Amino acid sequence: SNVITQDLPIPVASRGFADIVGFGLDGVVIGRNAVNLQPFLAVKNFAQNAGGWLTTKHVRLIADTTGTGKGDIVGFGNAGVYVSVNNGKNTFADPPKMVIANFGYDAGGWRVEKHLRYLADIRKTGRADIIGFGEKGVLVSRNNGGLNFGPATLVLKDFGYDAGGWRLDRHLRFLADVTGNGHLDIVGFGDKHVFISRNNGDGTFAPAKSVIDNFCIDAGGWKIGDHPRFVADLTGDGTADIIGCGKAGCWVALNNGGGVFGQVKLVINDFGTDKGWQAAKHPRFIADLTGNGRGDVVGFGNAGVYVALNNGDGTFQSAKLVLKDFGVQQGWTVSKHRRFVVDLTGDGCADIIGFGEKETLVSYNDGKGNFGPVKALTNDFSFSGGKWAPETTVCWMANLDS
Ligand SMILES: CC(=O)N[C@@H]1[C@@H](O)[C@H](O[C@@H]2O[C@H](CO)[C@H](O)[C@H](O[C@@H]3O[C@H](CO)[C@@H](O)[C@H](O)[C@H]3NC(C)=O)[C@H]2O)[C@@H](CO)O[C@H]1O
Ligand SMILES: CC(=O)N[C@@H]1[C@@H](O)[C@H](O[C@@H]2O[C@H](CO)[C@H](O)[C@H](O[C@@H]3O[C@H](CO)[C@@H](O)[C@H](O)[C@H]3NC(C)=O)[C@H]2O)[C@@H](CO)O[C@H]1O
Ligand SMILES: CC(=O)N[C@@H]1[C@@H](O)[C@H](O[C@@H]2O[C@H](CO)[C@H](O)[C@H](O[C@@H]3O[C@H](CO)[C@@H](O)[C@H](O)[C@H]3NC(C)=O)[C@H]2O)[C@@H](CO)O[C@H]1O
Ligand SMILES: CC(=O)N[C@@H]1[C@@H](O)[C@H](O[C@@H]2O[C@H](CO)[C@H](O)[C@H](O[C@@H]3O[C@H](CO)[C@@H](O)[C@H](O)[C@H]3NC(C)=O)[C@H]2O)[C@@H](CO)O[C@H]1O
Ligand SMILES: CC(=O)N[C@@H]1[C@@H](O)[C@H](O[C@@H]2O[C@H](CO)[C@H](O)[C@H](O[C@@H]3O[C@H](CO)[C@@H](O)[C@H](O)[C@H]3NC(C)=O)[C@H]2O)[C@@H](CO)O[C@H]1O
Ligand SMILES: CC(=O)N[C@H]1[C@H](O[C@@H]2[C@@H](O)[C@H](O)O[C@H](CO)[C@@H]2O)O[C@H](CO)[C@@H](O)[C@@H]1O
Repeated sequence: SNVITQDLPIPVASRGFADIVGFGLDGVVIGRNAVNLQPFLAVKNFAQNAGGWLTTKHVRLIADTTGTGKGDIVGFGNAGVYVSVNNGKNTFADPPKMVIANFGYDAGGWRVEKHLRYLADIRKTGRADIIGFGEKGVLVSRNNGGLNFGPATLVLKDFGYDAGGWRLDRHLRFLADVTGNGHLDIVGFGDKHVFISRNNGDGTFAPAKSVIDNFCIDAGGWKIGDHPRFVADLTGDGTADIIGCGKAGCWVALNNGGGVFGQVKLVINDFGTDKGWQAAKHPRFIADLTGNGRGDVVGFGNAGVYVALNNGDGTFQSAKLVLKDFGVQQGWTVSKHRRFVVDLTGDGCADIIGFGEKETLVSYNDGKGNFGPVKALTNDFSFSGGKWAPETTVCWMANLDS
C-alpha cells in the first residue's frame, strides 16, 4: 500500500533502489543510488540561496508530473508551482517551469503553518495530480499531461483549516487506499474520530465518514508528535491499516475493506512514551523489512535501532534491538540529522540510511530484518556546520526511476 503522510509526503517503493534528493543551499543535489555515489548539483534553484526558497514558506517534493516514470523536482513556491522535469540521462531541467499560479505562498495564500500540499496520482493515470488541504477544504489540480494543470478546484468542503477546523497541532491528514480499489482516499485523524473520504474516481472526494473512535486528541488522548500515527498495509492485501505509537505501545486497527475498521488492539508493548520514546529524540517508521508486503515497526531509540516484525496478519513479535547505531547514544538528534528506512538494494527489504553529522551512513538489510555493519556512503548531505541544516535544507529519499 503506497501511502502519503505529513512526515513522508513522498511514497518510496517497498522494492527498489531509493535515491537521495537534497534541496541544499545552492540548489538541488542528486545522490543517485549507484555503485559509486557521486552527488551533483542538478538544478540551481529550489534553494535557500538560489531562488529564495524557505522551509517556512515553501514545500519541496519529488513526483512524476509527466507520466514517463521519472521523478521530477516539484516546488510550491511564491507565485505558484515550479517543476524541473527529469530529462533522463541523469539531468534535470534548469530553469524550472511554473505549471500553475496557485498553491503558493503568494498565489493562493498558502501557509506551511495552516495547510498541507501533496502530489498524488489519485486518478491512477500514471502522473501526479496536485492535492492541497487548504482553507475551505480539499483543492485539486488535475494533471492533464504536458505539464498542463487544470485550475485549483475545491472538491470537498472538509479537512480544511476553516472547513471542519483542522489544525496541524491537533490533527493528521494522510492519503491512502482504505477501500481496496487501488485509489488513494483521504484519511483524517480529527478531534473525536478518524474519518475517511472516498476517492470518487473523478478527481473528487466523498463527504467525510467517521470510521474510528480512537487515535485522536479527544479520543484516546493521542497528541501530535508525542504519539505518532501511521497508515500502512499490515496484512498484504493492498489496503491501509492504521497503527499508532501510543503510551503503553503500538495500537492497530485493521482495515476490513471499504474503509471499515476492526477494533483497536495493542500489538506491541513498546515504542511508546511509557518506555521512554519521545518525539524530540526517537523517530519511528513503518517499513517492510522482509519483502512480504507487510509493514514492520522500526524505531530509532536511545541505544540504537529497535524492530518489531509483523507476523504477516497485523500481529507483531516483541521489539528487539537490531542495531547499535542511529540512536541518541550515537549522537543522533532529530533537530540536525535525518533518518530513513527504505529499500536501497532492490530486494524489497527496507534498509537504513542516516544523514548524520559529518557523513551519510548506511546499514543494509540481510533480507530478514537483521542489519549489517554501518558503512559511510558519502560526506555529502551531512549537517556539516549547517551546510545541510534542516532549517534551511530539505533531504528526501525518492525513486527517481518509477
Ligand atoms: C509586489 C511584490 O513585490 N511582492 C513581493 C513578491 O514579488 C516576492 O516574490 C518573488 O516574486 C518574484 C516576482 O516578482 C518571483 O515570483 C519570486 O519567485 C522566484 O522566481 C524565480 C524566477 O521565476 C524562480 O526561479 C524562483 O524559484 C522563485 N522562488 C520562489 C520561492 O518562488 C518570488 O519569490 C515576495 C518574496 O520576496 O515578496 C513580495 O512582497
Ligand atoms: C489571518 C486571517 O485572519 N486571515 C484569514 C484568511 O486567510 C482566510 O482566507 C481565504 O478565504 C478566501 C475567501 O475569502 C479563500 O477561500 C482563500 O482560499 C483560496 O481560494 C482560492 C479560490 O477562491 C484558491 O484558488 C486558493 O488555492 C485557496 N487558498 C487556500 C490556502 O485555500 C482563503 O485563503 C479567511 C477565511 O476566508 O479567514 C481570515 O481570517
Ligand atoms: C469538550 C471537549 O473536551 N472536547 C472538544 C471536542 O468535542 C471538539 O471537537 C469537535 O467535536 C465535534 C462533536 O460533534 C465534532 O466531532 C468535530 O469534528 C468535526 O466533525 C465534522 C462532522 O460532524 C467533520 O466534518 C469535521 O471534519 C470534524 N473536524 C475535526 C477536526 O475533527 C470536533 O472538532 C474540539 C474542537 O472543537 O474541542 C474539544 O475540546
Ligand atoms: C504512571 C501511571 O500508571 N499512570 C497511569 C497512566 O498510565 C494511565 O494512562 C493510560 O494507561 C492505559 C493502560 O493502563 C492505556 O495505556 C491508555 O492508553 C489508551 O488506552 C486506550 C485503551 O485503554 C486506547 O483506546 C487509547 O488509544 C490509548 N491511548 C494512547 C495514546 O495510547 C493510557 O492513557 C492513566 C489513565 O488510565 O492512569 C494513570 O494512573
Ligand atoms: C567542532 C566539534 O568538535 N564539533 C563536535 C561534533 O563533531 C560532534 O559530533 C560528532 O561528530 C563526529 C565527527 O567525527 C562524528 O561525525 C559523530 O558522528 C557519529 O560517528 C560515528 C562513527 O562513524 C557513527 O557511528 C555515528 O552514527 C555518527 N553519528 C552521527 C549523528 O552522524 C558526531 O556525533 C558533537 C557531538 O559530540 O559535538 C560537537 O562539539
Ligand atoms: C526510547 C528507547 O530506546 N527506549 C528503550 C529502552 O531505553 C533506553 C535505555 O536503554 C537506557 O538505559 O536509558 C535510556 C534513557 O537514558 C532509554 O530509556 O530500552 C528498553 C529495553 O531495555 C526498550 O524496551 C525501550 O524501547
